[PDB]
Amino acid sequence: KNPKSDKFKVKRFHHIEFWCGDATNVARRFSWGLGMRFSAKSDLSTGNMVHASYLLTSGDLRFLFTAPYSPSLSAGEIKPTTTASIPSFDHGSCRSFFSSHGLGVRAVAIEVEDAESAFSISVANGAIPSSPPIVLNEAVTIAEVKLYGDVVLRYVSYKAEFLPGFERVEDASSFPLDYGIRRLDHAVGNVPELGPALTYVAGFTGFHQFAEFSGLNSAVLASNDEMVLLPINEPVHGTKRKSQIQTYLEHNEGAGLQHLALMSEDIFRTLREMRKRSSIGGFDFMPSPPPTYYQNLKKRVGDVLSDDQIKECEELGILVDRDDQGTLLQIFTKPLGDRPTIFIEIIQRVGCMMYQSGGCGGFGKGNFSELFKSIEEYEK
Amino acid sequence: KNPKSDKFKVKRFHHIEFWCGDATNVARRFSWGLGMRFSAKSDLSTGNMVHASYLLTSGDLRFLFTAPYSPSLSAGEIKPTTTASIPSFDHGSCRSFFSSHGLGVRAVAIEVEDAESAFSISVANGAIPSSPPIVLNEAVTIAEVKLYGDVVLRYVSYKAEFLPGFERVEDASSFPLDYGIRRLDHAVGNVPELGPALTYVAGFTGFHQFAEFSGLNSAVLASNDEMVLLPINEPVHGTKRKSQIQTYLEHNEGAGLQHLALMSEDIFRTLREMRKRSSIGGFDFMPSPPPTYYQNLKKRVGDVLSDDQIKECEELGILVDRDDQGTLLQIFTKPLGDRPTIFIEIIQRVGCMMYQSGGCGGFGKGNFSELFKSIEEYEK
Ligand SMILES: Cc1c(C(=O)C2=C(O)CCCC2=O)ccc2c1c(=O)n(Cc1ccccc1)c(=O)n2C
Ligand SMILES: Cc1c(C(=O)C2=C(O)CCCC2=O)ccc2c1c(=O)n(Cc1ccccc1)c(=O)n2C
Ligand SMILES: [Co+2]
Ligand SMILES: [Co+2]
Repeated sequence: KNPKSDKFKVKRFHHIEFWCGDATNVARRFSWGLGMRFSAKSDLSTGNMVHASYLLTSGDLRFLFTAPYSPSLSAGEIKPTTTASIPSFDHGSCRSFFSSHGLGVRAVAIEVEDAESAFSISVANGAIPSSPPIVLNEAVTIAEVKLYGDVVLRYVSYKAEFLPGFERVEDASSFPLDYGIRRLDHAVGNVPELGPALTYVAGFTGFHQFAEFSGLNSAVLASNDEMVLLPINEPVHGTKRKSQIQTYLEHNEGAGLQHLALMSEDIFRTLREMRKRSSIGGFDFMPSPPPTYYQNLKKRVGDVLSDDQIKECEELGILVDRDDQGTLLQIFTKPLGDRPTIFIEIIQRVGCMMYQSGGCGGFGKGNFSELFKSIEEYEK
Repeated sequence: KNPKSDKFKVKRFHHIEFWCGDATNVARRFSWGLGMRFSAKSDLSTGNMVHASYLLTSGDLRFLFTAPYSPSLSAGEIKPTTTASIPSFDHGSCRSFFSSHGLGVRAVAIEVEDAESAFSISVANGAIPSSPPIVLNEAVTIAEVKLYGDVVLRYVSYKAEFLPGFERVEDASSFPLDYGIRRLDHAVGNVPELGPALTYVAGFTGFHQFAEFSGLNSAVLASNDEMVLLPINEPVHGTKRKSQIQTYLEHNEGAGLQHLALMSEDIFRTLREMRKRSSIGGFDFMPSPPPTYYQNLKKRVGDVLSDDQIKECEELGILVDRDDQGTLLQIFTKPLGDRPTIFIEIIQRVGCMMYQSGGCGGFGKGNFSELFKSIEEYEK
């Protein structure tokens, strides 16, 4: 069931902003490891004495990497005469963020029709304001409320090139890499208590629980057309294996986002390209499933994927789940940085054509039991 | 003239340690951009709850990348029961360093016969102690004194695998990249006043001024066999163009190291490999000289390099200087990180065979006037 209770008009995921201490080095690692292009910058070259910001794009996916300069560069400035292109930025908050959390996402941004309305309605509905609505160059409105931990939900709205004050990267500095990734599918937070976190963010968005049929307990909030998908996990204590959610909270110094799931139009090409670059600057992937997993996949998705295709999934380590309505292909990278905190999921969904409806196939929770049982079988 | 006034027995450059906020991402960018191998680690996987440290190697060159974890991970520890593998490390100093300076080198390490002697003699001769001598696993001794800014000179000495507590990276995680780079040639500091900085570090090392035949004023300190080369610059104010030294001090928040010069056994192969990767995660190079430069190189090094070779230098943008005793091939990357601070120089030296004697060819100071005049000619 979908009550379509969105309290304001939301469109799509717009961009993800990482806060780091050196934007250049994270951005170039990410661009090579993921096949994202260098498309827009805001930094000293563009008259910004406050922060360094570099945008990577693959299809509709927008990764923003931001780090502070020395405050001495902008010490004469005040907020009305700032040279920062993102007005919510703050040296102290950014430096506090990176040194408390290590590398991670500071903002999950969604495009809305009216970011000032979206902010007002949100705050009026219990959201903790983080940055008030600012109109950039009479063209773009930007507002931030608190989401969880030190992560903020960022509303952007356009009257009619990323943001005012970003210049387009000169073609000789922009190499057209592409491994297949096309858009952000979902962004997942880890919190210590799911209940209050659910009722807080559902309370100011009007997002509804998405029907989702060892480790955690979770639930997924979804906008009206279920294209903005915001899962949230909490740990399940007292087990035998320590919950990854609890390890996350311990190493992250509290609540934050666990993973970004990126949609590829061809998860097979994507993972071939990403695996080729794993050990030369790219990303590592979590260990593969035991062949007992793939020896049981023919019994479950043999109607969706052929024998050659299922064997292909065995090569790249791709996991496969399926809904009552769709099939899901997924795989998890190792953590993106020093700490065992944030990671990336590559996915592709099969089915639910009307366009594809959001969340087709679910989120892979079955692959936990498919993995445990598959481990037992291989042990033999 | 070489008085050989070293006050203790120094061997070679041993390693360079970068302090950052995320070691993983800087290390992987550096390894791809420079062709260095992932050879040793100390981190959570190795029982180190204090800091994450990853060593990259190309020939004899050792780049160490270190970042702090959350202090909460090691809050029960005291200095005698620490799990840090580098005992001089300090969460507060590291976080203060990265947030004051951005990405940069924290330590220039040199191997000595006796690091405890080297420390004692040094401090007794005016060096400001930074970390006292610690004997690691009855095998390695490590000591630090202050060099300039927040950069420390690091003495290491071996009785007879990098340091105790680093494990060797498993071969499947270690891809044998190599673009030709073989050793560190020199490490250069920018300070606000050369005089006091020279007399301070020459005072506790006994290093002598190396005979070196617009922008800065510099001088080079050298050990007995002139293989540990420590140039130092200060700005030349009141000019027309703002000194790069002064820009460095402004954006770095004070004194620090300006550049690392890495020796390649084949600067032509190195720069082809590095340029191939510039726009896909590697390093950019400073803009090339006007062809008027290369149209005048035949008049100067036509005895050392052939017509095909000089044209090759024109392709990769390599500059060429020469001593009274040797020839120098060199080129400068763009800054390694967000700030216009530290950068890397690739070099190869021709001549002075006895082995090659250190510093053969000088350091390229002529290429300033060769560049200005070459610009004037091309302007025409
Ligand atoms: C992250 C994730 C998801 C899913 O994406 C997420 C929630 O599960 C549910 C709510 C939102 C939804 O998006 C699904 C399956 C997963 C993983 C995952 O990280 N791993 C790695 C791992 C295995 C053992 C120990 C530690 C880690 C898996 O094996 N499976 C099977
Ligand atoms: C760094 C360096 C060196 C040399 O290595 C260093 C000192 O000069 C002297 C002491 C130690 C010695 O190692 C030599 C030549 C250089 C550069 C250099 O960075 N550039 C870039 C640039 C050009 C215009 C404006 C800003 C930067 C050059 O053009 N030339 C020619
Ligand atoms: Co997911
Ligand atoms: Co140099």
